[PDB]
Amino acid sequence: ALRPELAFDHDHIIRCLMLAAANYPRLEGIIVQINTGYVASANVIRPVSE
Amino acid sequence: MLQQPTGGYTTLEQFAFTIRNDGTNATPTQFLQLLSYEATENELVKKTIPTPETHLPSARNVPGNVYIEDAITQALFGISAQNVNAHGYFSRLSALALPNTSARLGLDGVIYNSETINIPFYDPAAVANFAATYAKLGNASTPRYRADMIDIYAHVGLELAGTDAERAAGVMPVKRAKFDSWEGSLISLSRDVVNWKILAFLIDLCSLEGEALRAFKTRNRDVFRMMLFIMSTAVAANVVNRKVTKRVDRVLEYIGVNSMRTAGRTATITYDLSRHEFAAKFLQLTFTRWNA
Amino acid sequence: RYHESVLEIADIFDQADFIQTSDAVRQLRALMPTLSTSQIRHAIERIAQ
Repeated sequence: ALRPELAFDHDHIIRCLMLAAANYPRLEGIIVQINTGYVASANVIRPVSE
Repeated sequence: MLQQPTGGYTTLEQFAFTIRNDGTNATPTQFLQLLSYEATENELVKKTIPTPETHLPSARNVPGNVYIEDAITQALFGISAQNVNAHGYFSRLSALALPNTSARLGLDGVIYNSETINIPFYDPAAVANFAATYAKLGNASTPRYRADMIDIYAHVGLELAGTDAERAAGVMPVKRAKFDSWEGSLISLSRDVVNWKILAFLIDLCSLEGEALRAFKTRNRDVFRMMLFIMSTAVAANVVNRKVTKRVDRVLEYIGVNSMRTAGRTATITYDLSRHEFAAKFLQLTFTRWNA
Repeated sequence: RYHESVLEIADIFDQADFIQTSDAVRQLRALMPTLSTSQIRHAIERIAQ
């Protein structure tokens, strides 16, 4: 079933992530935040009080 | 009435089949010359075609003039054809199969119930021969009579890509077709084929016998190959472009393998399941006749 | 006795895959004043703005 949008350009995206990784210090944190939110959403681990 | 030529109606220049090649007129054979194949690890063996059912749709009376040629060509080659399996048209085709019918097949490909003298029509014996088989297109959808939609395509590939040695052997490697191409080449080709007066082709395929039928099969092999080519693009799993030296080469993987794809795509026409049933049935009849 | 002139990479390489631009970028660059790295950063920050 056709989705009328551009194809995800694997190559261009990886090149740009490289460029950003080499130039944009905030990048690491950004990606980490995604992952963090995911863990938080998976509800796998919570701190008990005792 | 048009008398059928000893070579068949396709000998007449009125019924000549042609396809634009990047917009200029050309015989189908010289389009098929542009085709090239890269074989893959998979193989197509051709299973014997089950013999078509003896049963015919009831020769029920219906109001109006059925446009059978456009129905078949649209079902096979048209963009998003609809109601391909609607019974009525075919009941009328079966009425053409009758020994002394009042129905006539116009060269327009319209079926007239009245004997309208103003409109030229094919010889009734010949159309009786043609309808006697092709009305079976009418029971494409009935579960008892559905044709294999998968294995039949081996034959398609064999009759398209297959080298004479492979066609003798009955097996060929599964192939990836390609040709230097213009934008929308597959759609434009399909448009060029959907306009064909194929009733002359099938009528000659049925009515002709012996040496005449054989000479017809050699003279027309490329036509049948263009039809098979349009169908194969409709069923090919994947179709793409390849930029090479400022020339796009269209690539269809794979010939002879029905993917049972139904979702429409830009590159080619597409068969809904009803279209798949129809094409499979059509291929069953047409190959049963072609291989005899 | 010579003739300085731009020669596009495309006239040399036969492989189109690795040639994205043409002489036009060189000409447009010739229009630009030579830029200190901070001026380059300023341009980029401006376009970003």
